[PDB]
Amino acid sequence: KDRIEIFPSRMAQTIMKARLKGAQTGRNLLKKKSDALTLRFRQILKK
Amino acid sequence: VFGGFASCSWEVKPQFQGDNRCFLFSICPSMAVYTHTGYNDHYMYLNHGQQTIPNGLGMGGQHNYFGLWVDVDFGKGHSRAKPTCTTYNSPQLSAQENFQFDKMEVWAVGDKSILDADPEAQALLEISGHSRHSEGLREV
Amino acid sequence: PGGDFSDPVTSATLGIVQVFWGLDKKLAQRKHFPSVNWLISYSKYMRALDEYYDKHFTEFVPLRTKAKEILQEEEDLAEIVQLVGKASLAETDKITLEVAKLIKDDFLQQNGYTPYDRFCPFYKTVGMLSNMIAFYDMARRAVETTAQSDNKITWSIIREHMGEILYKLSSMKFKDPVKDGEAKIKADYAQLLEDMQNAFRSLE
Amino acid sequence: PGGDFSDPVTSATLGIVQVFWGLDKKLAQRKHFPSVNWLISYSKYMRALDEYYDKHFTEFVPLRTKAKEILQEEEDLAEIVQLVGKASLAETDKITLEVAKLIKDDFLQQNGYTPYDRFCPFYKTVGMLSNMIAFYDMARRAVETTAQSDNKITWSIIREHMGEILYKLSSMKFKDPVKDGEAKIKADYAQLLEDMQNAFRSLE
Amino acid sequence: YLSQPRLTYKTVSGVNGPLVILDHVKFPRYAEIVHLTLPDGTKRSGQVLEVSGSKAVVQVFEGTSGIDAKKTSCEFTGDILRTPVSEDMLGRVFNGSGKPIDRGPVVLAEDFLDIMGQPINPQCRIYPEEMIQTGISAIDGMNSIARGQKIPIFSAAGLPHNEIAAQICRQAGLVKKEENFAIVFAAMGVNMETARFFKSDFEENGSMDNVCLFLNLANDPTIERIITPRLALTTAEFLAYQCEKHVLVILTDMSSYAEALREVSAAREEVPGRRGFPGYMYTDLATIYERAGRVEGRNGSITQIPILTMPNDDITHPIPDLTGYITEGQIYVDRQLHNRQIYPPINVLPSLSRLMKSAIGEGMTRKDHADVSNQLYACYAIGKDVQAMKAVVGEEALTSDDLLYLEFLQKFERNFIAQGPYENRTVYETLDIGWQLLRIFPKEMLKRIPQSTLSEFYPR
Amino acid sequence: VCLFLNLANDPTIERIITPRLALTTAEFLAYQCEKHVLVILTDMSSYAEALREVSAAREEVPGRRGFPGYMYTDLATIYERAGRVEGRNGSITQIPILTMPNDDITHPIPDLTGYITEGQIYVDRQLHNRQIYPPINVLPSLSRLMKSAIGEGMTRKDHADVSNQLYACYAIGKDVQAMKAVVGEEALTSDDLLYLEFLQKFERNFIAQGPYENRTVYETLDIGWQLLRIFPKEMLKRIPQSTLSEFYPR
Amino acid sequence: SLQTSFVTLDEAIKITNRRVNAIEHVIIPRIERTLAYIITELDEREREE
Repeated sequence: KDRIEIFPSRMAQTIMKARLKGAQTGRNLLKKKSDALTLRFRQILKK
Repeated sequence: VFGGFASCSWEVKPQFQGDNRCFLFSICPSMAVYTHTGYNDHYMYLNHGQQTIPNGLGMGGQHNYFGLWVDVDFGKGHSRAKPTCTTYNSPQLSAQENFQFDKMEVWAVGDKSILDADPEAQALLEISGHSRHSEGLREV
Repeated sequence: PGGDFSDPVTSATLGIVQVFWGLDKKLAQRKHFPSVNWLISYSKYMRALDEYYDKHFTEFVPLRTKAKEILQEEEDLAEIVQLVGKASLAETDKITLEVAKLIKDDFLQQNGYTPYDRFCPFYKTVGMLSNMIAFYDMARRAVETTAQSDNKITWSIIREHMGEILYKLSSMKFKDPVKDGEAKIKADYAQLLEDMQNAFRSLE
Repeated sequence: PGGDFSDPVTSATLGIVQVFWGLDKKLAQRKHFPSVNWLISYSKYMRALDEYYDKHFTEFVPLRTKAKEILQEEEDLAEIVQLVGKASLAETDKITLEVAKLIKDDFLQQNGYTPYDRFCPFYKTVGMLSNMIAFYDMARRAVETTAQSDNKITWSIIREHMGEILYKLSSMKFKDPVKDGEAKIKADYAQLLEDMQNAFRSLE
Repeated sequence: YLSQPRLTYKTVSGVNGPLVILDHVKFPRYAEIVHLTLPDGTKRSGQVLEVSGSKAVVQVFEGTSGIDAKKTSCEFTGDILRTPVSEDMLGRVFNGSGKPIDRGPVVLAEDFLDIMGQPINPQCRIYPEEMIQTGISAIDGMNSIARGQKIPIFSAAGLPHNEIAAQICRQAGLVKKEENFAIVFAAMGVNMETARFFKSDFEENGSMDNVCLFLNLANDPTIERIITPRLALTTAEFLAYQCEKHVLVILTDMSSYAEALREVSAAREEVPGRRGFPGYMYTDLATIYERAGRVEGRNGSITQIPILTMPNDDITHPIPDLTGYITEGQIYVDRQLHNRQIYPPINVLPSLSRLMKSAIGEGMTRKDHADVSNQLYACYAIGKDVQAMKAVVGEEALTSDDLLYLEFLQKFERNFIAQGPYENRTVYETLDIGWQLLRIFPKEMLKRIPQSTLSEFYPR
Repeated sequence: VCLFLNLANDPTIERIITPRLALTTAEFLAYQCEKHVLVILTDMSSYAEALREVSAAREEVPGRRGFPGYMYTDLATIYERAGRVEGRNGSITQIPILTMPNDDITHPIPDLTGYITEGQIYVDRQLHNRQIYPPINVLPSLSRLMKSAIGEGMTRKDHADVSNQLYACYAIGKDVQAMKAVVGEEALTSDDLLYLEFLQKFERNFIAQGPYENRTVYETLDIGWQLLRIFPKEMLKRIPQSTLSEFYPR
Repeated sequence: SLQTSFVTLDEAIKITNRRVNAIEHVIIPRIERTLAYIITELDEREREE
C-alpha cells in the first residue's frame, strides 16, 4: 500500500515520473470538469 | 424432445414465479401435456450466478428436485420427477436421470457494453496502474 | 531491516525453505500479529498432508479452501473500496468484506503471550473455523434468497439484529484449552452454532 | 529496455542522428503495421530537401505542413473525446477527427505482403495527399462561411450525402501501383478532384 | 597422446577463501584441472583461474577446510575440463560434477568432449520448422514450442514450476500423425525435497529410458552449479549433433546459476555490473542458451526450456531482463492463478513464443491451430477487462453480451488451463478442447477466425 | 545527577567514549553501590555520525547508508549495558534519545536501535503541529517488557485488556479518516462516526497531558475506560467477558 | 424539467469529486512515495559502487 512494486533503477524512475505526470493530467481534467458541472449547477439553483 | 411453456415473462429472481397456465409437454418419446395440479406454485425459476441456491432454469418440483432443469454449465440438466412431478403431475421427461443436450429452442408466442459504459472508470483504471489487456482486439 | 521485504536475506531464504509465512507490508511497524503477505507466503506441504487431514479431522480441507477464498477475494476488493468506496458492491460482496475482517481480527490474529492463546490445539482451530464458515454460508443465503424482491436483507440489517452474535464469534478465541475441557470447548462451540442457526430463522 | 529515452544508448543516438523513425509498442496491436508513432518521430532533413520538393514537386511542402498538423490537432482533442465524448463539440473539430481518421487508415496504414503496399511510388504518394488535404480545406471553407448566414450545416449532413465520395477517397490505397500504368494513377487522382470539386457544389 | 607424467607440487604459497595460489609452477595452463590431496588423506579438485609467470591460483571446488601451506599436494593434470560423454547415459543420474549418484558405474566414454563446447556456425543453422508437443494445453495450444527454440518459463518462489517441469519431462514428445527423442534434465541448486521429487518421479512413471538427470543440490559446492549447465548441454550437443536425436533441455532454477556466477566472481574480487551480477553475464547466459537450434546436415535439434525465478515478481531483474534478450518468448507462471488453485497457473496474457508461426499449420498439427489460438487469446483478454471493470463500476451495468465474456473466462480457466499433473493431452485434444470453448460464442462474434475455417470446424 | 556534557563545539571523536564514560559510572553505581540508575543518552544520532567519521578516513568497508559495518554490535555494546543482576539490588534503566533524519523510521539509526532495545517510544511530527504534548504516536510504539510487567498483582486486572483495545480503536479510526478523504463525510455508517469520535477524544483526553501532570497508573486506566464507553459493549472485541462485566458499566 | 436536471447534476458531481479525491489522497501519493524510494535506493547503489 505504501509503494508500488518495482525495483529501483534508472528506467523505473522515468516510468514512475511519467505515471505521476500521467495522473496529474487526469486530475487536471477532473478538477475542472467538476467545476464546469458546478458552473451549470449554480445556474439551476439560480433558476 | 421435451420442454415447457412459461405463462408470464422470465425474470431473474430467486423466488418461484409464474401461475397456473405454465405446463410441461413431450414430443419425440410420446406426445402428452401436463397442466398444473396446484399442490404447490413452484412454477418457474431463473437464477444467474449465486452460490447458495441453484443457478439455471427450472420448472416444477422444488430446489434441486425440478421436473425440468437446465443448468448454467450449458448442455446439461435433469428431470428428477422420479414417480411423477408435484406441480405438474409430469413424469421423468428424459431417458436418463441427468441428460445432456445439444439443441435448445425458446419460442415466444404471440406478442452498450460495460467496457464503454463509464469513461471515467477507464480513466481511473489507467491512472491506478491497471492496464487494458486488449486494444486492437475489440471493436468500437 | 527497515520493513522492506526485498532484503537479501529473505530472497535468499525463499529459494531454500519449504514453508514460509511473512508479515504484511502495511502491518509491519504497527503490530497486528500475525499477518499473511500472500505475495510470498506459501507452504509446499499442503498436498503432503491430505491423507492426515481426511483421517483425523475429515472436514477441515473443505473449510480451508473457503477460508482462503474469503481472504483472497477481500484483497481484490480492498483496493477497490480504497478507490470506489463500497458503492459498486452488491450485498453478497459486503459480507466477504466482513468475514475477512472477522477472520483477520479473531482467527488469524493470535495474542501469543496470553495464557488462553499461547497454544491453540488443532480441534480448537477447526472449531473456530467451522463456526465462521457456517456463518458465511448462513449470511450469504440470507441475502441471496431475499434479493430481487422486497425484504432485501442487506449486510446492514444483519449487523443490527445479530450484534451480540458477532461478538460471540469474536469470543471464540478467549477459550482456554486447559481450564476448559476439550469436549467442553466443543460443547460451547455447537451452542454458538445453534444460536447462529436460530438467528437467521428470526430473519427469514 | 522497453521503449525509453533514459538508457545511455537510445538517448546518445538521438543526439547524433538526424532522422528518428520512432516506433512504439502501444501502437502495435492495432494491426496497423508499421508501428509509427508520429509524435516522437522526427526528420531534420526538411531544410535540405526544400530544393528537391520545390523544383521537382513544387506543391508538397504546404501539404506536408498541413498533414502533420491535422494529425496533431486530433491528439489534443482525443483526450477530451475519450472523457467527455463528442457531446457538445464545435463542428470544425468534427472535420479534423473524420478527415484525420481518413489519413490514419488510408495514408499512414500499410500491410507489407500485399500486391499494392510493398512499393509506394512518390508521385502516387503526393497524389493521394493532393486529394485528402483538398477535402479538408473545402470542408473547412464550407463550415466557416455557412456558420452564420442561413441553413447552417454540420458534418453529419455531408458524410451521409457524400458517402460515395468517401469511397473513392478511401480506395486510393487499394489501387495497385505495380499492374497499373505510370499515368494510369494520376489521372484517376485528377478525375477524382472534379468528383470533389463538383460534389461540394451539390450541397450548396 | 598425453605421455608426460604430471607434477605434484607441494608449494602452496597462500590460501584465501576458496582460492589457493601456488609457486614454482612450471608452465601452467589456463582453466587446467588440478587434483588436490589434503593432509588427512582426503582429495579435492580445482581449476586454475590465473597464471602469472611461475605462479598459478587454483579455485578449489569442494571447499578449503584443512588446506595448509605445508602438506597439501596439488597435482597438475595439464588438460582442461573434459567430460566423459556416451549415448548410454540416457537413463542415469549424475551429480553436478559428472559423478554418478544412481549407485552405478562411472560412464564408459565414447569421446571426451570439452564442456565449453564450440560456437555453432550461423551459416550452418536452420530455422525451427516443426513442434515439440509437451502435454500442457497452455504451452501447446497457445504458446507452441518449435524444435530448436529457447523459451524460458518465468516463475516466482512458491509457484509450481517444478511440477510443471517434471510434467514436461514425462509428457514431451513429437506431434505424431520416438527412439530419437530424449530429455536432458539439469537441476541447479535445488533443495533436497525437489531432487528427491525429480528422482522419484522418473522411476514412478517409467519415463527414465530417455532422460539424463544432472542433480545439483544447495548443500553441494557453488562451483559444481557453474559447470552443471555445461554438462547438460555437452550431453545434449552430442545426442542431437552426433547421434541425431531431438533433445529437450530443462534447466531448473537458472536464477541460482546467476547466484553462483555472482559468487564465483566475487571470490576473484572482480567488478560487479548491474545489481552485483558480473559485467560478463550477458555473454555468459548466451554461452548456455545459444547452444541450441537445428543445424544443416545433421538430423537432430536441441530445444531449451530454462526456468527462472523472478525475485519478488519483478520482471525487470537482470536475470529475466537478460534472458529475454537472448531467448524467444516467455511462459509466466502466475501467482494470482496459483492462489485460486489452478494447475498449471500459466498467464497467457504476457506469455509469448516468437517462433509460433513455424510450429503449427498443415503438416505440423492442423490447419486451424493459428486461428483458434489467437481467438481464445482475444476472448481471454476481453474477459479479463470485463471483470476488471465490473469491480470498479458495479454489477448492474453488464449487458447480456457482456456476461458472455465471463462465461468464457470461467470455462477457459477450468477446461483449458486446468489440467491435472498426470493428464497428458496431445495437441489434437487441446484444440478439440479449444473448439468446444469457442462454441460458447455465436458465429457472428468470432471475428478473429476466418469464414473458410469457420465453415469446416465450428458447427457440431 | 551526574552530567557528561559534550556540546556541539566539543570535539567529535570524544563522542565515541562519552556514552561509555557515562554507562561505566552507571554500572558502578548500580552493581557496586546498589542504587537504581536512569541513564539518559540524548542524540544517539551524534554517536554514529562521529563513528561514521572515524571509519571513513580509516577506509573500512561501508555498510548501509555509509555507516560502518560494525554499527550493530557497537550500539549493542552500549544499549546492552542495562538490566538487573542476581544478588545485587540495583538496576539500570536506559532511555536513549534519537533523531531520525527526515522522520524516516527505516533509517539505519532507528532500525538498528529497534533490533537491540526492547520496544521504542515514537515521537511524531504530525501531532506536534496539532499542539499535542506529548506527541506520541502509539501505532509504531512498543514496549517488549510490558506483557509481563502488568496484570493482576502488579497494577490491576484489566490493564492488559484496555491497552489492547485502545490500540485497536486508534488503529481503526485512523483508517476511517483516510476513507473519509475519499468518499467524504456523508457516506459513513453510524458505527464509523464512532471511530472518528474516538480520535478526537483519544489524542486530547488520553495522549495530551501537559508537562506537569503526574498521572498515576490508575488515573490513566480510568481515563481509558471512559474512552471505551464511547462504543457499545458489543464492539470491544479485544476484551473478554470476564473483564467487560465488571469494568465497563459505570 | 428544472428539478429533474438538478438531481442528475447532483449525483454526477458527487461521483467526480470522490474521484478527484481518490487521486489526490490515494493514487498520486502512492506514486510519489515510490519516487522518493527510487531516488533513495539508487543513491545507495551509487555509493556502494
